[PDB]
Amino acid sequence: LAAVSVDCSEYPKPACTLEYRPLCGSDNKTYGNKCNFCNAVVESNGTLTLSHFGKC
Repeated sequence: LAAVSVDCSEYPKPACTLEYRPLCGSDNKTYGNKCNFCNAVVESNGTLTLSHFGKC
């Protein structure tokens, strides 16, 4: 059933309303939203990507 990835080939967005609910990047950083996550991704050029949703 496990499927733990995301769909951020359109990020970065210019701004965001912090949701809260957290992830953990593959950069040794938790992310306070999808926004700071995927902004990390788009910067990464695909290499960060999601370790897992929720905090780390």
